[PDB]
Amino acid sequence: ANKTVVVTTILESPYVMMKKNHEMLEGNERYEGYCVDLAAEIAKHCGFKYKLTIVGDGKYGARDADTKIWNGMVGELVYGKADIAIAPLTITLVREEVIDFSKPFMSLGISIMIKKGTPIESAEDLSKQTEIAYGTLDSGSTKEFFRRSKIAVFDKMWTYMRSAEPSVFVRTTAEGVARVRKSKGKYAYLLESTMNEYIEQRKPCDTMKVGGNLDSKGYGIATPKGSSLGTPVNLAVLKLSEQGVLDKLKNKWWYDKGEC
Amino acid sequence: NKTVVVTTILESPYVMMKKNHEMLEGNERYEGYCVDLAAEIAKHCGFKYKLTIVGDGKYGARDADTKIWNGMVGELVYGKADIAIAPLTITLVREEVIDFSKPFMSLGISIMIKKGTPIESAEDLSKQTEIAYGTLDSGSTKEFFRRSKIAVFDKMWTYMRSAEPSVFVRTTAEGVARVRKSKGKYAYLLESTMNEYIEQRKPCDTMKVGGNLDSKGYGIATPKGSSLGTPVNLAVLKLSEQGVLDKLKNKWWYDKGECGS
Amino acid sequence: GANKTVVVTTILESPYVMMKKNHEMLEGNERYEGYCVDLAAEIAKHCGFKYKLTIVGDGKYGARDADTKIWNGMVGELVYGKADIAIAPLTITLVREEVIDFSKPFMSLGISIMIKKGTPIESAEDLSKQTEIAYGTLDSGSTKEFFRRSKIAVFDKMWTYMRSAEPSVFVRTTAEGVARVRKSKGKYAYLLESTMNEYIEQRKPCDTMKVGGNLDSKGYGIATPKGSSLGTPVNLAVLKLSEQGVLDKLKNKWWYDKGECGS
Amino acid sequence: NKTVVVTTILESPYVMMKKNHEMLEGNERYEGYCVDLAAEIAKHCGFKYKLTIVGDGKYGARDADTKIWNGMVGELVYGKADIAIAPLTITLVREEVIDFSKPFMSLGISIMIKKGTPIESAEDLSKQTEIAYGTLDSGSTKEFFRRSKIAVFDKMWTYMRSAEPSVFVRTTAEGVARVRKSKGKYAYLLESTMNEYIEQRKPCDTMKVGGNLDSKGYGIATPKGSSLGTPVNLAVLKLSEQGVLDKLKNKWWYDKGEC
Repeated sequence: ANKTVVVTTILESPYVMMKKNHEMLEGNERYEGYCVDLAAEIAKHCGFKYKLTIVGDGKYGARDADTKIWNGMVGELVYGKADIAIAPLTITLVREEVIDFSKPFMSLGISIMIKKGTPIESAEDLSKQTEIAYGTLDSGSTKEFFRRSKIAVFDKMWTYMRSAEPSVFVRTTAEGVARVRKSKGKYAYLLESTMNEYIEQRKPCDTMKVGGNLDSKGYGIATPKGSSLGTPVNLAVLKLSEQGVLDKLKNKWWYDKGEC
Repeated sequence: NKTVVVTTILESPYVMMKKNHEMLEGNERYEGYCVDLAAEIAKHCGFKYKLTIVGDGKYGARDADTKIWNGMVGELVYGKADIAIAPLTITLVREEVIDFSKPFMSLGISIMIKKGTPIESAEDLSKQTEIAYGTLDSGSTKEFFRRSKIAVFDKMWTYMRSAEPSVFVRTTAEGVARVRKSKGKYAYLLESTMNEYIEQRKPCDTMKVGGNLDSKGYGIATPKGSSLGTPVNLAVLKLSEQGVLDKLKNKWWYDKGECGS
Repeated sequence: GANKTVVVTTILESPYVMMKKNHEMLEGNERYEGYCVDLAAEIAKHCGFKYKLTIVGDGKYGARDADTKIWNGMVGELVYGKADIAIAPLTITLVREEVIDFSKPFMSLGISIMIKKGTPIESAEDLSKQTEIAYGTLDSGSTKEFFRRSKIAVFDKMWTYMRSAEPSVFVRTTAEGVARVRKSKGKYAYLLESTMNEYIEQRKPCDTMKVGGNLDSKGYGIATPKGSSLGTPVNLAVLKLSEQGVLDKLKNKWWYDKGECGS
Repeated sequence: NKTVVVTTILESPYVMMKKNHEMLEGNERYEGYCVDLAAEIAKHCGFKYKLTIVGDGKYGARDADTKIWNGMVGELVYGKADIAIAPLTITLVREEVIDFSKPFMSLGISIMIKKGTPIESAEDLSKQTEIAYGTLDSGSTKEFFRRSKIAVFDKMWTYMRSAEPSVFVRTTAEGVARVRKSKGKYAYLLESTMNEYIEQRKPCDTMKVGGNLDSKGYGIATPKGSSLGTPVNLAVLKLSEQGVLDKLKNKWWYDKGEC
C-alpha cells in the first residue's frame, strides 16, 4: 500500500523556482512557488505522498505532425513516466483528447505590455498607428490567434505585423520583455496576462499592463485516462476555489512578494 | 436516433420567447445566447434535440432535510432530461452528482448602482450605512459573504444580516427594481454577467462598478455515465478556440444593446 | 449597440442660445441661434455625430445641495444620466470637476464692474473707499464666494461692506442686477462676469459701461459624464477650433459684429 | 521609486539658478515661479521630488523625418521623467501624446514698443511703414501670421515677408535688444507673459500695448496612465480658487520688479 505519486512540473517563475539555498537542501524542499504550494494543498485534500520532478525536455506538450510523438509534460503522462502534472499548462482541445484536465485553477488572456511613458492605452490605440511597433512570439497560440481572427481591430493588427520591417516577432518570452525595455518607448509586446502582471511587479519597475484581455483561457491539472487520481483532484480544485485559497495564493506570489 | 431532451430556463438574454411565438412552433419559438449555443453543440456532436423548460423554475439545490435535488440538476439526476444548457454555475456540490463541461462563460460577484451614486468599490460600501446594500436571500452570492474570512467581506456580511429593514430580495427582478426606484440609496450585489446585460438596457440608468469579488464559470451538464459527456466537452473547447463563444456574448449583450455606443 | 442621437443640454441665455425671431415657423435644432448653437454644430461635425438640442429642465447651472447631496441643473442631468453632453456658459470649478469631465476652456472670463454712464467710478479701489454709491453681487455663486474668501485687503473691505449693508445689496438673478444699475440713477454698481458685462455694453439703450481690469481669471468648458466615449474626441476638437481661429471668430460675431451701440 | 522626477527649463522668471548656487545643493539651487508652483503641487498631492533641467534645452516638438519627440515632451513619452512643470503651452499635437492639467496661466501674442513710440494696436502698425515690425524667425507667432485669414493680420504678414532689411530675429534677446537700440523705429511681436516681465526690468524703457491677438494657456504634463494625472489636475483648480496662482504671478513679475 501507499505508493509515492510522481508529479511533473516546469521551472518558470513564480510557479516553481529554486530556493536560494537549494544545493544544501533535499527532495521537495529544494523548490518554492505558486505550484509548489498548490501541490501540497492537492495532496493534503486527496491523502497521498509525492515527489516533485522537473520535466526532462523543458516543454509543455505538443504533438509532432510528422512523427506523431508527444513532447513535454503531456508526453511524460501518456508514455508512463509521471502520474500527474501540476503547472501553468493551458486547457486546449488537442491536449484534452489524450489526457484528463481538472476544472481551471487560474484564468488568463492575451494582453499588452508597454514601457512606462508610451502613449498607448488599448489594442484599438495600437491598430490606428505605426510609430510604436508591436508584435508577438514567433510561434504558438498568440500568433495564430491574430492570423485567424475575423474581428476588425485584430485583423488590422495582423496585417500590420505580417508586413512590418524589420521583423516584429521574437524567439522567446524573455526576448520580448527585453525588447520592450531597451527600445526607448518604441516597441510594445503581446503576451499572456499572468506573465504581464508578474513582470510589472519586478525591478526595475519600468513596464505596465494596459487595456482589457483580448481572449479567455485557463490553466488545469492533468492526469492520464482511467487514473484513480482524476476525480479526487477535480473535487479538490473546486473546494480550494470556494474556500478562497486560489485567490490567496495568487496574491501571495504576485503582490506580497512583489518589488514595486 | 432518439431525440435528445434539453432542459433550460427562461431568462434574458439566455432564452426568451420570440414576440410572434404564437405563429411559430417547436424550437423556433425561442431565441437567445443559449438557443444559439444549443444549435452549435448539436451540429458538432451530430444529434437532433427538443428544447424544454424546467418544471419548477429552479437551477439546482439539495434539500437539507429530504436530500432531494430540485431544478435542472434534479431533472438530470433522476432521469427526466438528457442535457442542461443554461447559466448554471460550476460548484463542488453539483460536480459531485452530475458531469460538467469546461466553462463556456466566466463570471464573478459585482456591484450595481443607480447612475450618480458615490460608490466605486466594495471597500467604499463597507465603510458606511447611508447607502444600503444587499443580495438575493438565497444562493451562491449570499453564501460567499456568510463564509468569507476577508476583513472587508466579513464586515459587509455582519452589516447585511443585522440591517433594518431587510436588505435582501427574493428575485433578480426585485433587486434591479429596488436600485432603480431608491434614488441612489440602494446598491445590489449580483453576478457580473447580469450586471453587464442590464447596463445596456433601457432606461439606461444603471452602472457596474469595481472589480469582481470572486471567480467562477457556467458549464453544460449531463448525467453521470452519459455517452454525451465527452463529445459535448470537446465541442465547447473547439467553439472557444474558434472565437464562437466570444462572438455570441458580444452579439446578445452589446451589438443588440439599447444604450448607444 | 447601434448609434443613438446625442442628447445635448443647454440653457436659454443671450447671446449663447436664443429662440430665433421666426421660431414658430421652424422645427428642431433650427429653432435656435447663438454662440453655443454654432459651437455645437462645429463640435458635432468634427466628431461625426448627430444631436438634439434640449433645454435644462430646472433652469440651473449645477450645484450640490448641502443637506441632500443631490446635484441640480446641467451638471445633475449629466451625473444622473438624463443628457450626454452640456454645451453652455458653464464655469470650470473644483467641485464640478470632481463629478464630471471638462474639455480645455473654450472662452475666458473674470469678475468686473458695471456702471450706469455718468457714475464717477473707474475701479474697484474707487468703490472700496466710499458708500454713497452702493455695490453688490449675485446672492449665490462664484462671484459672491470670491469676495467672502479673499485675503486681499481691498477685496475683504468690499466684502464686509456688502455683508453688512441694509437694505440688501445682493440680487437674485443676473437680469435683476443689470436692471438695478439701469434704474438707480447713478447710485448702484454691479459686480459680474466680464463676458456678460461686455455683451450688455453693446445693447440698446446703450446706457451701461464696463470699468477697470478683471479681478480674477476662469474659463467655460464643455462637460460630459465620467467614462463617456465622447470625452476625448470633444477635447481634441476644442483645441483644433482654438488653433484655427474659429472660437475667436464666433466671439466677435455674437458680441461685436451684431452689436447695437457706439462700437 | 518614491521620489518623483520633475523636468523643467531654465527661463526667467519661471526657473533660474541662484547667484550662490555652488554653495547650495539639490532643489535649493533653483528659484522662480515654477519652483514655487512645484512645491505647492507636491504639498497638495503628498509626494517628495527632485528638480531636473531638460537635457536638450527644448520644449517639445516631433521631427517629421525621424518621428522622434525632443525636449520635455520627449522625456515623458520615452520614460526619463514623471512630470513636467514649466512654461509649456497646451496644444493639439502635444495633447494627443501626454495628459495636460487645466491651465495655470493665460497668455497671447502682444506688441512691445520702446517707451514713447506712437503705436497703440495691431491696426495702428498695419496702416504704416515708418515704424518697422516683426517676429522670431521660426516658431508659433510667425506661423499664426502665415495662416491667418483676418484682413488686418494678413496685411501685416504680406508686409513682414517683403520688408527690407529683414524684420525677423533669431532669439528673444535679439528682439528686445533691437527695440531698445532702434530709437522707436522697431516694434517686436511676442508672448504677453514675456512682454509684461521685460516691462518691469531695468533700464525700464519698454512697454506692452494693445489687446492680445490670440489666446493660449500653460499646463502641467504627465504620461498617459500615470497615477499623478488626476490629483495634479485637481490641485491646479484648488490653487486657482484660493488665489495662490495670482499671488505667485504678482510676486515674480511685480514685487521683485525693478521699475
